[PDB]
Amino acid sequence: FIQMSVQRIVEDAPPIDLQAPPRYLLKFEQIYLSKPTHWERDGAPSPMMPNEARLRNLTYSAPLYVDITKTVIKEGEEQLQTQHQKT
Amino acid sequence: LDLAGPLLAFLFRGMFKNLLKEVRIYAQKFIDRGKDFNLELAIKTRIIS
Amino acid sequence: GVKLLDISELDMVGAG
Repeated sequence: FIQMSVQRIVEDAPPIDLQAPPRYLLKFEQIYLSKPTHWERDGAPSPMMPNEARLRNLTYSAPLYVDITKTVIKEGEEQLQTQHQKT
Repeated sequence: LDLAGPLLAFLFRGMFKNLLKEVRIYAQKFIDRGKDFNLELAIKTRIIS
Repeated sequence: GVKLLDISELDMVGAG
């Protein structure tokens, strides 16, 4: 499920198109998971051992990120294709 | 026998649909005000997690 | 296929 189903669900998503003209397009290309990491109150990432999750009543979970390509046309094909990494 | 794999595939597909609808509404709101949206503020991560 | 990231490539954006 992690290796195949997640990436396939992402790629099978219809690319979102938005219109007022300004024609915005969104696409999701690549996926990442870090190791199971606990973010403290101050946002300090630390490797979370499962026994901590038992003891501290935390959910033993890993963050998930996606590379997102946003391509905006502006009625005249001046395409700005930005990419956001590890979103 | 649906194991954890296709089960979580089903739930994740539903929540991905909800996330896409959320960012659609947000970016549509910002576009109809006549200004480009910020992609980071579009995502509401708590839909999935 | 999905790539893995190490903990050092996690920027501190979750705190900001």
